[PDB]
Formats: sequence, C-alpha cells, structure tokens
Amino acid sequence: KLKVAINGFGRIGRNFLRCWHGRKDSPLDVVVINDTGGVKQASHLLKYDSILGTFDADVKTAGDSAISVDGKVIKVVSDRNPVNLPWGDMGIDLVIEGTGVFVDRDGAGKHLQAGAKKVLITAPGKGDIPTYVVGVNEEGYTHADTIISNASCTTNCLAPFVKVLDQKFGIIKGTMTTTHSYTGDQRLLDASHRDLRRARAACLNIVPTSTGAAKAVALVLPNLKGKLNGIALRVPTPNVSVVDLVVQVSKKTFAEEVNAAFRESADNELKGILSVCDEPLVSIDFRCTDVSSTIDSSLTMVMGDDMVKVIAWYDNEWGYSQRVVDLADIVANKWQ
Amino acid sequence: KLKVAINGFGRIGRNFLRCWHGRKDSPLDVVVINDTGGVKQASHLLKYDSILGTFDADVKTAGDSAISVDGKVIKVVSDRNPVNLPWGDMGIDLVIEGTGVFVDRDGAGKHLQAGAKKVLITAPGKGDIPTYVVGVNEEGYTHADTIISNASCTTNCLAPFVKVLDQKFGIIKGTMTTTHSYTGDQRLLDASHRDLRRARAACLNIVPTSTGAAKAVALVLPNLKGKLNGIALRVPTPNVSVVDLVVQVSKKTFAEEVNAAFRESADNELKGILSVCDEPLVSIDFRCTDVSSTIDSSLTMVMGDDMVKVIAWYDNEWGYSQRVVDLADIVANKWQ
Amino acid sequence: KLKVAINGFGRIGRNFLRCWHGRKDSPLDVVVINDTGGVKQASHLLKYDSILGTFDADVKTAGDSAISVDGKVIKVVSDRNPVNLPWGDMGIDLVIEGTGVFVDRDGAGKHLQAGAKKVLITAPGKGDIPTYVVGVNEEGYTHADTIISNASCTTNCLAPFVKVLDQKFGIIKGTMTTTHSYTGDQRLLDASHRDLRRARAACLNIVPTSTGAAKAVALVLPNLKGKLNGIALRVPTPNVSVVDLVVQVSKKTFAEEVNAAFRESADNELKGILSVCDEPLVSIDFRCTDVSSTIDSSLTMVMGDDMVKVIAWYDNEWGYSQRVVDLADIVANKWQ
Amino acid sequence: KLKVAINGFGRIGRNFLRCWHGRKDSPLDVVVINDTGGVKQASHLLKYDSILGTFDADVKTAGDSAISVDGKVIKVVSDRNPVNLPWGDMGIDLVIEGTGVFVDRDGAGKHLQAGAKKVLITAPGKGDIPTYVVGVNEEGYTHADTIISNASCTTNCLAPFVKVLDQKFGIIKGTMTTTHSYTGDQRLLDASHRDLRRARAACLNIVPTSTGAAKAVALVLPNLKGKLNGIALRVPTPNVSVVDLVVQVSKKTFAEEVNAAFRESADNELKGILSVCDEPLVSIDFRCTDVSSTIDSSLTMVMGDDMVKVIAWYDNEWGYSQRVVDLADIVANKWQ
Ligand SMILES: NC(=O)C1=CN([C@@H]2O[C@H](COP(=O)(O)OP(=O)(O)OC[C@H]3O[C@@H](n4cnc5c(N)ncnc54)[C@H](OP(=O)(O)O)[C@@H]3O)[C@@H](O)[C@H]2O)C=CC1
Ligand SMILES: NC(=O)C1=CN([C@@H]2O[C@H](COP(=O)(O)OP(=O)(O)OC[C@H]3O[C@@H](n4cnc5c(N)ncnc54)[C@H](OP(=O)(O)O)[C@@H]3O)[C@@H](O)[C@H]2O)C=CC1
Ligand SMILES: NC(=O)C1=CN([C@@H]2O[C@H](COP(=O)(O)OP(=O)(O)OC[C@H]3O[C@@H](n4cnc5c(N)ncnc54)[C@H](OP(=O)(O)O)[C@@H]3O)[C@@H](O)[C@H]2O)C=CC1
Ligand SMILES: NC(=O)C1=CN([C@@H]2O[C@H](COP(=O)(O)OP(=O)(O)OC[C@H]3O[C@@H](n4cnc5c(N)ncnc54)[C@H](OP(=O)(O)O)[C@@H]3O)[C@@H](O)[C@H]2O)C=CC1
Repeated sequence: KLKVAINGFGRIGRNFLRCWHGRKDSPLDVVVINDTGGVKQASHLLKYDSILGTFDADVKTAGDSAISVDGKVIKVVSDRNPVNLPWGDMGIDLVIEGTGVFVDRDGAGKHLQAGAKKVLITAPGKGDIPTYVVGVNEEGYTHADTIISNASCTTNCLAPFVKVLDQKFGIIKGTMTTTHSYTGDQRLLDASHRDLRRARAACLNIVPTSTGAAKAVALVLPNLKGKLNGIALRVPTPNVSVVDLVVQVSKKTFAEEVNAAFRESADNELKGILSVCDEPLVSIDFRCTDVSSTIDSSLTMVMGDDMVKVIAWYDNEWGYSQRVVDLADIVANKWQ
Repeated sequence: KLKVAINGFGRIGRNFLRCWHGRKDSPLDVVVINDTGGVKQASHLLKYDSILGTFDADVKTAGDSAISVDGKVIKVVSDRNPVNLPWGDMGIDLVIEGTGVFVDRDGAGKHLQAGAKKVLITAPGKGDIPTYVVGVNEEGYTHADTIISNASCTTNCLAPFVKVLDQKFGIIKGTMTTTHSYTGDQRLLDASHRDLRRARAACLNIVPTSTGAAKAVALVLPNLKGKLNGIALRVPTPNVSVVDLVVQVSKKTFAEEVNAAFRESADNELKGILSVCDEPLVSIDFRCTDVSSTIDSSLTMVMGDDMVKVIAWYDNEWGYSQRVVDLADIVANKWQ
Repeated sequence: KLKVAINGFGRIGRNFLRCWHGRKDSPLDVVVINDTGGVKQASHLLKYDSILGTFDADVKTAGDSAISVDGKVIKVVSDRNPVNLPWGDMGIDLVIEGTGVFVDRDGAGKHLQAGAKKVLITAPGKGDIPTYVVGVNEEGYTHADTIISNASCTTNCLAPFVKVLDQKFGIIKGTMTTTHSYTGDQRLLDASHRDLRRARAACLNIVPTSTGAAKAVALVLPNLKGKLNGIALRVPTPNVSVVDLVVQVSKKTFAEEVNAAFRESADNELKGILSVCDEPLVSIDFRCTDVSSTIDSSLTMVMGDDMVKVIAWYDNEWGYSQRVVDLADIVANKWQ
Repeated sequence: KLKVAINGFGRIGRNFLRCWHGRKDSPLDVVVINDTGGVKQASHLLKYDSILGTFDADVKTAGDSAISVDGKVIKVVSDRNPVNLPWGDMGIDLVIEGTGVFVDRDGAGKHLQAGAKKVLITAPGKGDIPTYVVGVNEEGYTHADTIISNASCTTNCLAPFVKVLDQKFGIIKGTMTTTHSYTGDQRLLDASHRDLRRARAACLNIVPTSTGAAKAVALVLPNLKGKLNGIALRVPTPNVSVVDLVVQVSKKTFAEEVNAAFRESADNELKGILSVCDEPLVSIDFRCTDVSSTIDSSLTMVMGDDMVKVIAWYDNEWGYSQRVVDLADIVANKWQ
C-alpha cells in the first residue's frame, strides 16, 4: 500500500484528505502531513470547513505531533523547507505537493532529497515536468517519472471536452474565458501582489487575470499546440467555476450534435470525468461534484455552422482534488 | 425647454435624475416623478445610494406631493396605472419609462393616453418599437416617433465597438458572453421567478441567463442580422459589467491593430461613447464612467489571424443612464 | 395522521418540508402545497437549494398538479386568495402559514373559511393570537386554539436560555441585539420598502432594523414582562444569525457559573432545544443545527458580578423550521 | 514642516496619505514612503482604490524610486528591516508605523536606530507605549514621548462618547460589542491563522474575535478602569463598522436625554470628533466621514432608567486615518 505524504495542508491539501477518506478500498495511505500551522490548526480546519461543511468524521488531536481521524492517526510535521522533512525516515513513496511554491524540478526535487520517492504537484509544473490530466493522457504515465504535474483546475475541466471536440469535429482555433471563483492567491482588500489586478479586493470585483490552461491543454493534447488562448475573470464566489470555450471546427455541426458527442464520452471513456447536465442550474448546485467538467447542455451554441461555444462547470477545489487522488491511485497501481 | 416626466423611480430612474442634474445647460427639465413608494421614499433613496454614494445636493421633501433638489422642486405622483397620470394636465412632452413593465406599444402608449407627447423606454422595446443606441444609429430618429427604445445596457456597450469591428474588418459571425452584475430582477434568496436560474440567491451564485443584446445589435446594425448570439452570466457584484465578444472577421488582423481601430473611433465619431483603457484595472474602477463601453486593450486577442476576442467594461446603471439623457436631449434638440 | 397543508412554499415552507421529511414516525402527513409559482418551480426549488444544498431524495413533478418526493405524491395548488383554497374539500386539519402575509386573525382566518380546521403561523401572530415557543410554554397550547403562532426565529433563540437565566439568577432588566442574516424581506439593491433601512442593498450593508423578539419573550415568559428591549442588525450573510444578550441579574455570579447553568439545562429540560458550544466556531459551522439556540460559551462575560453578556447562534431557517415541525407535532398529539 | 515618513503603505498608510492630501495648510510634509511592493504598485494602489474610489489627483511614477501626486514628488523605498531605512540620512522627524508588525518598543525602536526622531504607531502599542485618542486625552501628549500609539479604530469610536456618558451620567459598569468590517488580518478562504476564528473565510461568516478596545478606553479615560469589557463580530462588509455599548449609569435618565448630551458635546467639546445622526441610514452611508464616531440617535434605548444602549458608526479606515493626521499635527505643534 502506497505511503503518501501531504505537503501543504491548504484548500487542496484538506480537500484531498477528505476526498481520499471517502474512497472505498484505496491503494493509498496518508501517513503524514506537513502543516506549518500546527497540529491543532490542522485538526480544526480539517473538521470545520466554510465550503465543505463540517467533516462527518471523528477528528481529534493526538499527542502534539499527530492528529486522529476516525481512529487512524496521521503524524503532523512542520517545516517550510522540504530537504529537512523526514520523508526518508518514514519511507514516503509519494508526496502530494500542494503548497503552491515548489512547482519546478529543483523545488519539488527537494522532497526527493528528503528521501521521498515521488512527487505529485497539485498545480502546473515549470520547466520540463510531465503533466497529466486523467481522462486525457494519463496512459502516458510511467513509474520512471519522479516528478509529475496534475495541471490546473481549469485545464482539467477544459481538456476532457476539448479532446472530444477535436476528435469529432477537428478544432482549427479557439479562445476561452473562465469565470473563476476567487482563491487564496488573491487579496481580501486592496493589497500588494505582483499581479496588479489580483491585488484588488476579491469579494468586491470582477478581476481579469492570465490563465495557463490554454497552452496547458496543448501539453496533454499535442494536436492543439498553438490553437488556443484565453483569460480568466475571477469573481466574488468562494468555489465552483465555469469555462466558456469558443472554437472554430473543421466539420460543420449544430448544438444538439455537439451535446450528443459529449454525452457519448460521458457514458463511456470519460465516465466519471465528464458529465452533461440538462437542468437549469447555477454554480452552487455543482459543489462537491466528483467529475472534472460538467457541460451545461442548454447553453451550447453553434454560429455559422462551425463556431462552437460550450459552457462547462467545475468545482475547482473538490473536483480537482478527486483527480489528484485518481492520479495518485495510478501512481500506485502502476508502481514497479 | 422639454418638460420631462420620470415613470418609475428605480435604479435607472434615480441614476437618470442624478445624471441629468450633472449636465450643464440641459435642454431637459424634470418636472414630475411617479414613485409608487412615496415622496419621503423618493427623497431618501435619491439622497442616499449604496452604489453612487450620498447625493452631493440639498435633497428635501416639499409638501407631500413633491420633493426638493438644490432649490428647484419636482412634483411626485403615485399610480401604478399610466392612463390616470396627470401628463396631459402638466403638458408632459417626454416620459422616461423606467418601470420595466410598460415596454410594448400598448403598455407604453398609455402614457400617451394620459396626455404625454412622447415615451422613451429605458429598456428593449417589444413588437415594432424603434430602437436607438447613441453613437450607432441615433441619426435615424425622427420627431414622428411617439415611442422609442434606448435598448439594454449590454446592447449599448456592444453595439458601439461591434460597429467599428464590422466597418473595419467585416464580421462574418460571432458569439458573446456578458459577466453581468446582479440586478433587481434577480432574487436575494432562492425564490419564485419565471426564469429558474434567476430565482436563485443572486449574491451566492454565478447565474447563466438569456440576453437579447445579440439580436438587439442587429436592430441598430442591420448588417449583423443573424450573425451573433450570446448569453449572460450574472455574478455577485452590485454594478458594473463586462462583455466578452468573439468574432470571426473577413480581413486578417492582429490585437494591436484592433485596439488602434477602437482608439481612432474613441478619439473621433465615438468620443464620449467608446473609450480604450490601457491600465490593469478591475470592475470597481469603472464605476461612474460616462462612456457606454470601455475596451480593456490589454485583453484583446486574435487567434488564427481572424478570430478576434474583445473585452469591454460598462457601468450598466450610470453609463446607460447617461445614454438615456443623451437620447432625451436628441428628442429635444430635434423637436418640431 | 394530521392532514397538513403548506401555504407559501418559500424559504421556511421548503425548509419545513425537508425538516418533516427527515423525521421518523411523524404524526403529520403533508398532502398539499399552495405554491403560487407552480408545479415545476416547487419541484425545482425543493430539489435545488443555495443554502441547504441539493435535496438527497428523488424529487420530480407528477402530472400537472403535484410533485413526488421518494414516491410520496404531494398535491400542488396555486391561489393567492386563501378563501378559494380546497381545504374543506381535502379535509385539511392544519395549515402551515408561511406566506408572511396572513399573520393576523382576519388573514389567517381566511383558511378557516376555506374549510381548514386550524392554522399555524410561521411568524409572530398579529393581535390576539396565542404564540408558543417549544421548550418554553408549549404546554399551554390547547386544542381550542384555532389560530396559533410559533413566534420568530429570534424569539425562539432567545426565550430558551433567558428562561434558564431568569430561573437561576433572576433577570432584573436587559437588552439584546441580534446580528441577523438577510432575508427575503430585504432588498437586493436600493429599492422601495416601508422600512427605509431594509430598502437598502442587503449584501452591501449592515442594516439596523426593529425587532419584537424582546417583547415577544414576555408572551412565553410572563416574568420578563417589560424587562427587555432590543434591536436588529442585518448583515451580508445568507443564513444563520446570532443574539447578543446583556442582562442585569439579581444573583451575583460569574461566567463559568452561567455557562454551567446552560449546560445542565441543555442536558435536561432543554435537551434538543438549547445547546452549548465550547469550540471557537463561526456562523457557517452552525448551519442545519436542529436546536433553537447554541450558547457560545467562550464569549460569556460577567461585568461587576451582576451584568451578564451571552452570545448564542441560531440557524434562522432550518432550526426554526424544526420548531414549526415540533409545534405541529404537538397540535397532532393534543388533537381531539 | 515636520518631515514625515510612512512605513507600510497598506490600507491605513494609503488612507493616511489621501487624508493628509486633503488638508489645508498642513504642518506635515510627507517626503518618503517605505512600500515593500515597489514604486509602480504604490502609485497604482494609491490611484485606484476599491473602497475610496479613484483618487482625484494626478498620480504617477517618477523615475524608479519615487511617485508624484499633483506634482508633489514623494520618495519611495523598500525594506522590511526598519534598521536599514535612510531615516537619519533624510532627516525624518516622524515615522508613521502602519505595518502592524512593529507595534512594540523593540520593533518601533528600530526606526529610532535608523535615525528617525519619533514614531507614531497606527494601532494599540504593545507594552508601555503612551496611547492617545484625539478628543479624549491628547493634551497629555509630550514631546518627550519618542514612541506613541493612536489606539485602534474601535477605541477611537468608543472613547469619545463614553467620555460624554461618564461625565453626564456616571458609568458604573458596561459591556460593548463591535460589528466590525473584515480587514486584511482575516483570511480570504479558510487558511492558517493564530486566531482559529479569523482563519475562516471572511466574506462568508460572522466571525467573533477578541477586542482590547474596552480595556484601551481606560488608558485614555482613567475613570473607566476595570469598568468595561467587550468582544468583536467581524461581518462580510469591506469597510465601516459599528459599536454597540450597554452601560449601567449612576444617574437615572432616558433615551432623549442621553442623545441630548451627545449633541451638545458634538456641537462643542467634541466637534469634528463626535457626531449624532437622526437619519435612518445604513453602513455604506457613513463612508469617508471625518469624525471618529457617529451616534445613531434613533437606536438609543434606556431600560429600567439606568441601563443605556448606544449604537455608533465609524469608518474604521478613513475616520481613523483622519485621527492619525490630527495626532501627527499635534506632534508637529508641540515639537521642541
Ligand atoms: N483552490 C483550488 O481550487 C485550486 C488550487 N490549485 C493550486 O494548488 C496550490 C495550492 O492551492 P490552495 O490549496 O488553494 O492554497 P492554500 O493556501 O490552501 O494551500 C497552500 C498551503 O501550502 C502551505 N505552505 C506555504 N509555503 C509552504 C512552504 N514553503 N513549505 C510548506 N508548506 C507551505 C501554506 O501554508 P501558509 O498559507 O501558512 O503559508 C498552505 O497551507 C496552488 O498552486 C493553486 O494554484 C490547483 C487547482 C485548484
Ligand atoms: N439596472 C440597470 O443597470 C439597467 C436596467 N435596465 C432596465 O430598466 C428597467 C428598470 O430597471 P431598474 O431601474 O434596475 O429597476 P428598478 O426596480 O430600480 O426600477 C423600476 C421601478 O418601476 C416601479 N414600478 C413597477 N411597476 C410599476 C408600475 N406598474 N407603474 C409605475 N411604476 C412601477 C418600481 O417600483 P416597485 O419596485 O415598488 O414595484 C421601480 O420603482 C428594467 O427593464 C431593466 O431591465 C436597462 C439598463 C440597465
Ligand atoms: N426566513 C426565516 O428565517 C424565517 C421566516 N419565518 C416566517 O415565515 C414567513 C415566510 O418567511 P420567508 O420564507 O423568509 O419569506 P419569503 O419571502 O421567502 O416567502 C414567502 C412566500 O409566500 C409566497 N406567497 C406570497 N403571497 C402568497 C399568498 N397570498 N398565498 C400563498 N403564497 C404566497 C411567496 O411567493 P411570491 O414571492 O412569489 O409572492 C413566497 O413564496 C414569514 O411569516 C416569516 O416571518 C419564520 C421563521 C424564520
Ligand atoms: N484597517 C483599519 O481599519 C485600521 C488598521 N490600523 C492599524 O494599522 C496597521 C496596518 O493595518 P492595515 O493597513 O489594515 O493592514 P494591511 O495588512 O492592509 O497593511 C500592512 C502593510 O504593511 C506592509 N508591511 C509588512 N511588513 C512590512 C515591513 N516589515 N516593513 C514595511 N512594510 C511592511 C504590508 O506589505 P505586505 O502585505 O506586502 O507584507 C502591508 O502593505 C495595523 O497596526 C492596524 O492595527 C489602524 C487603524 C485602522
């Protein structure tokens, strides 16, 4: 059974733990967490969550170097520097890197220095880091990869259906805009930030900001290299986001044919990854959905027979986290 | 001097009054208001505004059938039925219809029955109603028109630059999505509404909803008939919205050429209607801007040489209201 | 087997139904709902809720005048005029008045004229209407009462622990302030309203407003007559509120003792009604709590040995609805 | 001609500068700003503000180490270590400590080591640091104080009217609760924090937290020593807060009399510091008010002739910053 370590017990770190906790017969086993905030803080923020609600499990605090969840305990380490982490001592097989600071080979490699065997970054990698999106190119994964990236939340929402669109209609070019819930990277009130837009009060504005999803899609789907670009619009919601993709395709089509193409994948190769919703819902209704992307069938439009517009919802926190568990499961099941 | 009457003292009704108050040497003269809420309520909500801030003017309450603003008084009527209104008695020349309920010829025509000479609907008209967008087709207006529409806020933001795009590059087809601030039509908490999405808590969700701007553009710009479609995404902000337009054009171009095309119009035929912003701002920064549309130059993108994506900001309340005053001014200056 | 009818399928009406649905061996049978919005709306808003999340039950429309919940079919009617409802024809024993418009005898009386045998107003009754707060004075209820009131959510949170305070320390005089979540009665954006403060944008302000909870407590707790007063502060949160009580007691005490008095009562006389939380929690953590009041023990203070300050949380929608169910249960248990 | 340096260009630092900029014949000369974010950021965030709106002044960068405001050039430096600041070299007379990190003697002392002649902490000082509240005890300030504190926004709103209450009615004991807007110290989304409640999503909860304002009032008002206590409730509003005071007074009185006492003081001893509003207003209406406290007269209540409840509003950012300017003005006026 794969011994897992969670580096950075934040939104994704905690969502990951709770997603894993819900899996039946998991090949993973979370033995340690690195929360630079304290054992008591880890147990408290794990039990009480403003987004997921109160954790339906017995969350207690063990000694002062570990917490308890439904009985099974998990040690709690604390060190802003990976090289010191007791990964080697504990024999950590995989480190879930969710700090948002160690994304390049050197930064993430430190976990390896500490004694870890593998590292899975819960974000896009930097400079030669194999990226994988479950349902798109996960089959290209090999146990030889010591450092891997699960891409971004937007990329995991877009890639699945872009793959279907390209395969069935052939994308020529396109553009995307994601109306995204605010995240920890933004500021509560106008404050310093390298990105002068993200520096503005998050709950008060619609804030345009760059996104890497467009180019990231090209990584997991080589055929899209240089065909897409896009932006993000952060808005006053705490979780759940939506992507608006517009593409010109080679084969003429219409809205209902596109929707059917999505349903076919949803019922087959993309079951559990892509879903198609025919009800008139809103963002709050997609909270805690396990899929990576949900097409709002009713909003699909086709202009001039070859300009397709698709609207897809995604729980950037929970949905993405389920994909982290899936990739971790792959790393385990394909362990040699 | 044109005698004006404001029917429905709501967001637009009040914004209109304050916009007019700020104009220098106005050809209009607001003599009466129809607030089914009371003289005291009119004066209070006119003086104190959660969006515009406290009205910098002496707002008092006269008798009980009129209010006072910086000295000049304005009578206050109250009747949910236009046919009864004392328009004839007062000799009302133009009625600013901002109730949101009298948009067809029959409904708005009642103001005419009451004795009003003209009616200007602060919203899209229904069934054979001449619609005008200042800076696009206002020249087609004639004093013979007894009932006219100033279209919607989104239409006033989109039309101006779509006109420039079509004239300079030739639009083949396109799609639009407006991330719009919530409005009075939505619900504070999940409650009844014909639109099951707009029925959901407005400050808590991203709510997809239909928009008529796409087809409305075709009204003021015949050449666009059947070339555009789009949707709206209402989000948790009280005012200021943004439109994301994607179009395939006939002439190949690039981002900087498109921006320059917009600047040229902004400095000329569209001065005061269209503006181009080169700073990294957010929605809050566009509050109280007088223009109908402001291009976020830095976000303009061109894919595959002919797929143009443009992001434009607009103060749906204040910006639109300034356009209502402009159209009213036209009705006055062109009065025969 | 009380035949129950729900008049007004709003926040409380829907919370009521879901609360009732979760009870085991209920003496109530909800057979009809009067939803002026129609069958599709009732089914949709019952299934999807921005606060409660998606109803974990099979909810769907049944024909054109009913809906089903896990196979249980419930008739749906639509009439704003209570006198025309088919209560007598259907043999309705109890009507749950959750409209907020028929809170007086002449109004609620309309249901009796329509044939209903009794009415329970989900709010303070207006005039000489018997009001009951479960855990405080319900034993005073009599089958002879044809129209009763369950009081407000605020009164239901306050009364319970004030009963404990008065019984063990003796309240001489006091004042309270409730920091209440916004409700449908408030305005989304500055709009007409009897209360010039409730007329202001709800998600943007701290809105002071009157409250009758202080006086209402004297109806269920005769001893407190003329001893308490209070006001309310509506803040930008969708659900869950909190009461701040300051009372001068006859018996000198201290914080630890006061909390002790609350715990013993919560473990006996007020079990299931009053609770005491020793955790450093926030509003969202109290969502969907079945009790009527939860004392935040760490906030209890006592100044000069006799001035006590108590802070208690309460889910104004769900917690109160559980109480409506309980009061309805009492009506059934004492039915003659 | 006091040479002033602003350390920490945050909400208060920027509000300070804008407040100072609006004063006529100021004895202060802001010559330098230490903004760890850099020159472009300082210029940008000073010009664009989500709360104050766009600064009506020509703001722009000047070279690579300064900015200008209407032609007035201000040097900008960037160092997180106060000891390395060029205070002595520049001849800085007074440092405005708005970082929130150097509030103790050893910390603020670092500025003195760097050559500054005096430090004014924009917050409660930690330890034996003289604290002053303009309108309450400023006359006690002496040029000999090298490090002083202007107290918190809450203490500045409370002290003024509590001085009036104590002087005309005699306060025996009391308790207060402040419904405060969120601040940068809180978390955007559930994240690490010393205070497990402040760690919770700020725009989503009512967050209780400790306050030292009650005790701080005793520092500027010796008479109230050990007579008051209190707590704070952080709510989802960006700016403007309100204090709820409940005191037991020695002199029996009534609401109208208490308000009368406040008005006479606001017209004399506390003019420009304390104000009384007789309008039914909401938080947003008190934005950018220069006074430190505004009593909401219609909310004043008196229970049992001696229990008084007072509610006062205060712009925690702007109102308090005007006070920092005034205290700075005093430092200049008493300079030796
Ligand atoms: N939130 C979401 O929906 C998505 C986020 N992501 C990405 O995942 C990453 C994390 O996001 P999110 O979970 O929202 O953020 P969080 O702030 O919740 O989590 C980051 C965690 O890392 C900790 N940390 C920071 N520095 C270090 C360090 N040097 N060493 C060890 N631990 C450290 C932080 O502690 P502390 O705050 O105290 O410094 C925090 O606990 C980011 O790259 C984000 O872009 C990807 C998909 C979705
Ligand atoms: N808000 C904005 O940014 C934009 C809105 N518009 C459009 O303008 C219209 C008004 O919008 P908005 O100003 O936001 O809404 P408001 O609710 O602020 O204004 C509508 C006003 O009409 C009054 N009213 C309702 N029915 C009647 C009636 N039967 N007779 C007389 N008066 C009546 C309302 O009173 P009461 O509420 O008490 O019934 C209210 O005062 C809508 O069509 C909207 O789509 C167009 C562009 C922009
Ligand atoms: N909100 C809460 O936390 C609590 C509220 N209550 C009480 O319950 C009542 C409802 O409150 P709340 O649910 O918050 O308010 P809402 O405004 O959300 O609900 C009122 C409902 O009544 C419907 N309605 C209006 N008129 C009629 C009518 N004539 N006949 C039948 N149905 C009608 C409304 O439909 P439509 O909007 O389409 O007109 C709406 O669905 C009030 O008495 C309130 O004091 C009690 C405890 C708690
Ligand atoms: N907010 C309000 O209403 C009031 C606050 N105050 C007090 O003023 C202070 C600041 O509060 P507030 O503005 O709200 O907080 P913010 O967090 O908004 O501002 C703090 C600022 O200090 C900067 N900073 C951090 N460390 C240093 C350093 N070592 N040297 C120089 N600058 C630094 C920060 O930059 P960075 O974030 O990049 O690290 C940030 O710009 C606190 O003492 C607070 O109690 C007083 C009255 C009112």
